[PDB]
Amino acid sequence: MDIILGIRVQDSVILASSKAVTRGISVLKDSDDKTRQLSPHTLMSFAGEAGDTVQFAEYIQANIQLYSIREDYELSPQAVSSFVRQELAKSIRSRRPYQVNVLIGGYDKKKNKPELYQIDYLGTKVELPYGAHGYSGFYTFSLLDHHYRPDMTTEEGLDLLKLCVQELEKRMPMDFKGVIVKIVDKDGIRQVDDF
Amino acid sequence: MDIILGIRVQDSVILASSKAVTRGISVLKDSDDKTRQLSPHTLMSFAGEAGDTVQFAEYIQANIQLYSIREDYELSPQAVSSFVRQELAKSIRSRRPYQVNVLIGGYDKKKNKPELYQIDYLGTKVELPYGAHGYSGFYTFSLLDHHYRPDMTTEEGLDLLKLCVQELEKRMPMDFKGVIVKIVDKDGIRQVDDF
Amino acid sequence: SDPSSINGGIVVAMTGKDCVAIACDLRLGSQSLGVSNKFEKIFHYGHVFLGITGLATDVTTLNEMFRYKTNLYKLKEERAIEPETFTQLVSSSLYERRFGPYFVGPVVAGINSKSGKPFIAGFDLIGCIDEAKDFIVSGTASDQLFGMCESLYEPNLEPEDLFETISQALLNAADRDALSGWGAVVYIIKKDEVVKRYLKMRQD
Amino acid sequence: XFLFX
Amino acid sequence: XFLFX
Amino acid sequence: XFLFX
Amino acid sequence: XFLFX
Amino acid sequence: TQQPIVTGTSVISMKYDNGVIIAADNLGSYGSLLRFNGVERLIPVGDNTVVGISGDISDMQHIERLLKDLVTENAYDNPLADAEEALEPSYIFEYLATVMYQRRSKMNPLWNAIIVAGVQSNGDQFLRYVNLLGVTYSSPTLATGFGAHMANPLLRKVVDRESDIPKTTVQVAEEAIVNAMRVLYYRDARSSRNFSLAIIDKNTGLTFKKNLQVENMKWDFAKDIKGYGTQKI
Amino acid sequence: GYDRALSIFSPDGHIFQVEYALEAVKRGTCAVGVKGKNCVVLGCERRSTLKLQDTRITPSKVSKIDSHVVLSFSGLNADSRILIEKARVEAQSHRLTLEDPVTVEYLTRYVAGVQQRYTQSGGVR
Amino acid sequence: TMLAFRFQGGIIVAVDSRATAGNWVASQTVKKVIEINPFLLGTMAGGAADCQFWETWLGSQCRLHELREKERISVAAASKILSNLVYQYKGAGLSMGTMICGYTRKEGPTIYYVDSDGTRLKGDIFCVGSGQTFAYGVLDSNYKWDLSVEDALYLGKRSILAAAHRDAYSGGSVNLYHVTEDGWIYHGNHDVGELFWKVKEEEGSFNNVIG
Amino acid sequence: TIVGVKFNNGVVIAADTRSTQGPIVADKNCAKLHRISPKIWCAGAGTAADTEAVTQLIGSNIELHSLYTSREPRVVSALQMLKQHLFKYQGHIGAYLIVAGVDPTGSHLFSIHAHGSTDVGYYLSLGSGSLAAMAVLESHWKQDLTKEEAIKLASDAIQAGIWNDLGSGSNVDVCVMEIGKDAEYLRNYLTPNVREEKQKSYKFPRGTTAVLKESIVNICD
Amino acid sequence: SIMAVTFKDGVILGADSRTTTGAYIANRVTDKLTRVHDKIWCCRSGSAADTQAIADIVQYHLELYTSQYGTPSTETAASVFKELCYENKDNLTAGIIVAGYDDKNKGEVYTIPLGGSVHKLPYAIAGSGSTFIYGYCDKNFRENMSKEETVDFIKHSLSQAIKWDGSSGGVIRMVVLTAAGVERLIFYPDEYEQL
Amino acid sequence: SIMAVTFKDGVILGADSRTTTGAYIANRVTDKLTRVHDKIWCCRSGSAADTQAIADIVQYHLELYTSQYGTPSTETAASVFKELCYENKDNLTAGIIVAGYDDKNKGEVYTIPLGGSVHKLPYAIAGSGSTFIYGYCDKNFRENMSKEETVDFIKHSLSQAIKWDGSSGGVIRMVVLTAAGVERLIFYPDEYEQL
Amino acid sequence: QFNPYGDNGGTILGIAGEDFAVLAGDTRNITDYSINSRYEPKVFDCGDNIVMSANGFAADGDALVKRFKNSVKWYHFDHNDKKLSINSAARNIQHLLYGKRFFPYYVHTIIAGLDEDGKGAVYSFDPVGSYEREQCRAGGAAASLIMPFLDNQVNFKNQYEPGTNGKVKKPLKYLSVEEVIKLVRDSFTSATERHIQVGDGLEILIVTKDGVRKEFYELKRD
Ligand SMILES: [Cl-]
Ligand SMILES: [Cl-]
Ligand SMILES: [Mg+2]
Ligand SMILES: [Mg+2]
Ligand SMILES: [Mg+2]
Ligand SMILES: [Mg+2]
Repeated sequence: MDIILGIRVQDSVILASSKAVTRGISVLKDSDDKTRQLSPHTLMSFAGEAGDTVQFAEYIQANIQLYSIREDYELSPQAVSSFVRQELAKSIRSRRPYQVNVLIGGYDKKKNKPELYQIDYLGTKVELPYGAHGYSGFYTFSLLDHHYRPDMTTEEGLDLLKLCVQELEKRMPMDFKGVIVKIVDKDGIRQVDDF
Repeated sequence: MDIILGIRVQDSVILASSKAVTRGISVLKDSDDKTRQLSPHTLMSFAGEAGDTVQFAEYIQANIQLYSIREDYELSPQAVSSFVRQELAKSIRSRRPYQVNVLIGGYDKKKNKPELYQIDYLGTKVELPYGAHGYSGFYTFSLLDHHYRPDMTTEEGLDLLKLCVQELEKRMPMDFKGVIVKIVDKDGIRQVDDF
Repeated sequence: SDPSSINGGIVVAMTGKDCVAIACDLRLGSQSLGVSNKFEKIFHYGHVFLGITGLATDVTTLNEMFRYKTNLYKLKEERAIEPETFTQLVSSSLYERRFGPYFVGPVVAGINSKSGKPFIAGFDLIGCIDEAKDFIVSGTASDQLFGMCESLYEPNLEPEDLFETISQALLNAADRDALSGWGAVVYIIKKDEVVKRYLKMRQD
Repeated sequence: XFLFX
Repeated sequence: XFLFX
Repeated sequence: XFLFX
Repeated sequence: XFLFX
Repeated sequence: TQQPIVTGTSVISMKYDNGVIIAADNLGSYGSLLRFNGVERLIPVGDNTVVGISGDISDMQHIERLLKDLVTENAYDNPLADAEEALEPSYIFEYLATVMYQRRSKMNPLWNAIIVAGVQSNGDQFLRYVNLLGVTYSSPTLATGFGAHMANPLLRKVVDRESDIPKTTVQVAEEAIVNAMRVLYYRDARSSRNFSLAIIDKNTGLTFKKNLQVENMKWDFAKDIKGYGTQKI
Repeated sequence: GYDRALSIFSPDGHIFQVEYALEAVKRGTCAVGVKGKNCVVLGCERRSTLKLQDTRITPSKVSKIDSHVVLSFSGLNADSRILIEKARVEAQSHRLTLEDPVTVEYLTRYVAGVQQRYTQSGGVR
Repeated sequence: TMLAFRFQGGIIVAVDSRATAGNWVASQTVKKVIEINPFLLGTMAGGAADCQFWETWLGSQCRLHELREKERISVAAASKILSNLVYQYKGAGLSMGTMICGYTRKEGPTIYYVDSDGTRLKGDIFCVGSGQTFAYGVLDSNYKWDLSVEDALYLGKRSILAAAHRDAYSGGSVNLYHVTEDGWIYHGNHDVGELFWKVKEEEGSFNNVIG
Repeated sequence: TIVGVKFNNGVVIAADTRSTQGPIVADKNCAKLHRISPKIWCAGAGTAADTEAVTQLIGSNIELHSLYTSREPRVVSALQMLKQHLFKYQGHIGAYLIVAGVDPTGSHLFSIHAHGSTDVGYYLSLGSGSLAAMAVLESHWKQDLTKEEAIKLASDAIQAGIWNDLGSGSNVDVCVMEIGKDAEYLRNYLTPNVREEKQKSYKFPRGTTAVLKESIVNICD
Repeated sequence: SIMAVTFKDGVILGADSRTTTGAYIANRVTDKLTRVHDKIWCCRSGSAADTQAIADIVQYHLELYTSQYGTPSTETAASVFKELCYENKDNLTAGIIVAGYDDKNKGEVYTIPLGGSVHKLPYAIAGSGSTFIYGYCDKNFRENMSKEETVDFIKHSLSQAIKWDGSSGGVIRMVVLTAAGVERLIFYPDEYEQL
Repeated sequence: SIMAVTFKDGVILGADSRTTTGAYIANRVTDKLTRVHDKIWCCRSGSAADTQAIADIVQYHLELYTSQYGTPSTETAASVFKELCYENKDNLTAGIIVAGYDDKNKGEVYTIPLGGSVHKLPYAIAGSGSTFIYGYCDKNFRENMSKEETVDFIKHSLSQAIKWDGSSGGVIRMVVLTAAGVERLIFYPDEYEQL
Repeated sequence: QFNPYGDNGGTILGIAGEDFAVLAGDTRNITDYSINSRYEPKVFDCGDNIVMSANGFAADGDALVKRFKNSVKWYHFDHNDKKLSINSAARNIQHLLYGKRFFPYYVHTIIAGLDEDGKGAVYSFDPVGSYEREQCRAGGAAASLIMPFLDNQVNFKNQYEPGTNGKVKKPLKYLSVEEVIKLVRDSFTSATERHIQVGDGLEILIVTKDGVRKEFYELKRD
């Protein structure tokens, strides 16, 4: 767990998440998917404490899937982000808090708009045009401040994302073994296989 | 400073040293030469505490070069390694010790033999067929135990070294931005430009 | 690791002649890193306004909590809560968490719909009420705001004049604090009209 | 912070 | 602190 | 305090 | 410890 | 780095129209133990200065020796040692202030709070404080330890600012000091009833009063106080 | 420490110890320096009253201070070794701090500075 | 935040002007570029006093060099005087980041990074300070060797602006310098108060901010 | 600075009006005199939220007790309920109170500390300025004070705190609880710290502040 | 400085009147002699809060005891004190002397130190100032003293305790427990200081 | 437990004989009364090592004083003790009572606590066991006592100090300093315990 | 353990005009919650038309001022009674402060006077010698209260020209000595109200080509 990025463009949300899983002085895995589909049009990437990350992601996934079956209806990204924030807001004052930071990329089918939410382990929610967790932000935010435009296409968003990964691969101390990229739009969630 | 390797083969000593210089969450440089020529047939690679490494290397370089001028004669790799060890052995009980680990690769012109010395910051000297400092050893020693033969050529030594760098690039957490490779033989010291 | 100065931010509230003003910066950061420049810290429950500074998770949580409580209040009482009453509800709710408190510096501002009297109040994180005629300050630049308000403020300002005073108090205080700024919002509140203005300030 | 004559 | 012959 | 970009 | 009326 | 062992408590002082008054109790405390009862903490230097010292008594005795030596050294090759080139309160203070700050700067302080009270050659009242940190300040009223908390408030009711000094007589000023010493005996747990008081007047010179006692104390009301709340008997 | 001022002025304004040091140089074997268009040549005399010498090991008259600078001398052989040693140390010290070998002028100025220091230091000739 | 990068047309040097005492913004008008001589610049990051004191001291040592050697000091020799000085004080708690930027005949345009833990690196690009990562993000993604003097000056300015915005401990104004074979040239003090909005409007960037 | 002084036919309590937030004055005119019951009042020092919360809680329970028993509440009841509450929390509720009042038993004056210890006296002082106040009380107090003498002594004791203690300042609040009479709460009894006229008006020319957006906010349903 | 002394006609409790916060005297007229029953009193030393809370609970227990089983013994009172002090030893700082008059058992004194142990004695001394009068009290105490002799013994003893202990001072309160009833005595500085 | 008492004919020093390492008695027959000059003695309390080292140096100083300037005053002896104790206060644990007989000044007693302050007194008590006899000694001490009265005063006082202090015990040693000369006295448990 | 530092509170304020400069400071000296003095000056005439204040730990402040005054005296002796320029004084004080880099003077130093062109100058120092010339600087306990007010009223920060759509800034101009003393008095009355360590008295030292004038004003004593 280290690098998770998110870019909201005109008609989609793009999440990029590092593939490296490192324990001590060994990269145990270089093909790790640090994301769970919460619903057909909502995707959550995650990063933080080992074990906590997946345990939290799957717990949220189960709760949203339960809601979907009960109401035969998909919760809005805004609704899911608010649910996730409250779970983390409860967690931080628990005996052992979830040390997990998440990005929630969703496409609201009622509004026909992409939505990106950045939530830290304290339960600090913000809606953003672009978001990052950990040391990634210290490079990508300034870069996106410069190159990002609100009316960009998915393809322009992927080129803008390539520019972020290149910068991180140049200046980041740790080898994060590239990123898995996923797009969330009106047609649901799909993975870019060649990045 | 992180990765310094050394392999003594039939007719040469090969030193490989990482090019990355990292401070905090920034790779400041990716083309750093972590070595000093002590004499025409003696090369010292170094790794450890920032500032201490170069200050120590250049101090040793100056002392060996002074000896060369005074006696119009090149000190043996064994003699240089013993001098370096004593300097570190003094250092460790100083007010502020040099936190520097070194490999000394030399070609003894009198014996017509390559010699590799591994010296840690405590002044712990060993002559080895292959050596490493820091976390590098935890991968390369077992690898070289398997693949290393004493009668190998310089070319076989470089292929054996490529096998070490590949393993480190696969399993090491940090991005060390490849290695500068240098060969020490009867004809002196030269750098491999394409590695 | 000081909860009250991780995210940063400021709120200031002033009284005028038959009006109140409440202003806040828009910055949300993680220490040195600025993250959001749209993070508003002022909420309203009917005609009662609440500004909250401190830990952003607790700002969001308390907003959702007071919306919850004021909605039930209104259903049972069949009328909107008044600033004097809301102030007591905030104090009650904060002191309920006396030995595990919300890391916040809330500020109530509004006009009593019955008496027409302008009202402002401030709180510490465990619910102590700080009632004031003149002004209330809160956040990482509270020292700066205290200095600006105490010198710039004068009683019985007209809404248009009060706007200039509170805006200049916030802006100049935010510019001397690293963790405050990145935009600002000012609410001018009259008996039966409320104007909201986004200020232009330096984005560093 | 807290308020404290 | 407390009060304490 | 002393001053420290 | 040492020796110490 | 020190820790004070045998300690002296409050030293209190104030200016009046013609001079200065300074007082300090005769106790050398050993923590909670009131071990020594015959300790003089007011040390006259010539006939125009009194140095009142609180804090560590071993360091106080050291300062006594320095001041005693200062008088000897000033007399050397000085025909006007008892006239124009006699030691002034300002000279004695600045010397101590130099030493106190030098010792704190070597992380080996003299664990004391000192008040130099006296009258200059031109008749001007001198009253200035210095402590183990080398911190110096002057005021119409000065006090150390508990004196700062309890005496100053009472003495400032008499001389609240500079303009009140000419209006304050030696009778009124002494009365305020003696009253302050009684209050400190009521409320300071490391104070004694026995104390010394010194007056340096520009006309009548140095008057050093020993073996004074706190008197006219109010204790009678104690008999009426029963239990800590409910208890009637 | 031995403090005596050995190098001092005489009535006529001479420092005899410095002038007597020149007599020691005048006694020494001849040394010549000639610089051409693209080279310098240092020629040195070796007195032929010494046969059965071992020319392999006998200290050479011309000494390398660095790879690019050489020093020959006339006068006391033992004295020359101390100047050469100091010059060689300064040559390595210059490379270490300036990251550039000494200029010939700089190395000369240093050696000349050492010689001068011994003309107004106590306890030394 | 301070950067210095080498390119076709010499060296660009850009610094912010903010001074902090924790979260207290102490100054917005601090000079973080020291003019050692007409061909040498020094950038200042870390302890204000440590940087300011030892870089004015460095200027004195560089002056003494050209008096003794009748020749301007090399960038290498100047940087190494400062690195050898701070190395003597290693562990004492000095806080200094500096880039010694200048031109000489033998070296050409040269940049040396020197910090208080004794590190001395020659390099083409450096970003130093609390906001170095924000500057790197913009500089690296737009940097080419074949930049024009006009585009290089802007990128340096834009990179500081990027860090001034995101980094809480950077801002005030941008100080620009251009180092050529003819020496250093000052390219003005640019207040972020006006520069941010001017850049936002003209460039169309900073869409995260409420326009 | 808070004080309590007993007199002939009752008891008087007084307090300053400064509220601090470190070295900063948060409230220049805060009310430290609290009503537990009509004729039982409480001066509070220490943690501001704790003094208000503990005084309101016991005041609530005293009212319910007074209704239950059909009797006017007693000071010892407020004293006992406060000290048992504070003791249970082992000093973590930082309330230092001077409890005074009149009841069918007579006039009473007590102090309570955060750890739950109570003291009885004719004159008491608590807070950062208690030593400045106690110096005045020890100097000027006597047996058989009148109402007007007790108010003077109490306000003088608070003034000592206001001037000499940095923790205390601004105004003097007083509450007089006399037997057979209604308790009179004298809010801002003395105001000896009025802000002098400012040298200049900092009223800005309208349009001085740069604005990006305007919008009407909907407060109505 | 507190003490309780048995004599011919019953028992006398004695105490100083000083309460301290560090070196500040919070109360100079404190009453440390407190009634838990008609003719069972205690001397309180240590925490003012702890000793008050304990005495209040004991008074409650003995009032409830009296309602059911009639007048409790002094031993019974000491047992209730012990039970509270022993079972809550980790959270209490209370040095209590229990003294009472029975018609059968006459004057009895029980001391309860910090641990919560019970010690029945002819006389007891406790508090910080007791240390200074162990020598004096041991040499001067006699069994079956008269009322006037016991009052002089306590007065002289506490006089010395007050003189040497900074933590002790003010007035000397005394409570006389006999068949006659309960008598309160007080002695002011001007009397006891010059003994 | 140590004390020195001036009387009509001169001064008497008194001490117990107990040396402890924690609760173990390393020496039960210690001599804490030590000669620094013919008729200037000291009582030693605190560190056995520190007090011995000090007394040895003082004895050296007064021997060298006597060789040059003749017999030193008791005040002079106390000054030398003070100088050592004051100047080395950070490294010493020494509570010393200096007692001597002049023909002019008669019996004099100087006490030097931990700080290195000097206090001239009619009598002095010091050591752990002194705390228990402050009350007793203050009440029973008279000026110009006889030899037999002073011996009884010291005997009774140290008897109580020993009885209550676990750190004090063994025999009671005494040294009598008069114009007549120097007399050593000893008193065994069987005598002093049953006083 | 012995702590060699203390906080004596107080606050100081330096403003530079066209042909003058003021250095103001409250006269209150404190330790913890106690007042030591209501009138203890900490703004000094050091000679050569330089006024100096070293606010924070009084002992270190007095030592520094004492050493600088001595530095001015020896500057005259060693350089033929030459006048010490404010810029030369500032650099000298940097070396005084940095000389104790590893055991600092716990003070915020401000000096005021005239530059060599006769124009008002204010220099401000951190505890270890970093200095900067400014039009405006507040130092000490209430610096955080006063400084943003000075930014607004002296340098006209965040103030735009009415009706210019926040495009034209309020133009910078020098203030009259009368207008500057108004800002100083209002700064100190505001700081006195909201800071417990500030009050008692205000002492202003005004520096013109004619010399050094003093003005004293009462502050609230609570
Ligand atoms: Cl009690
Ligand atoms: Cl021994
Ligand atoms: Mg800001
Ligand atoms: Mg910023
Ligand atoms: Mg006492
Ligand atoms: Mg004030």
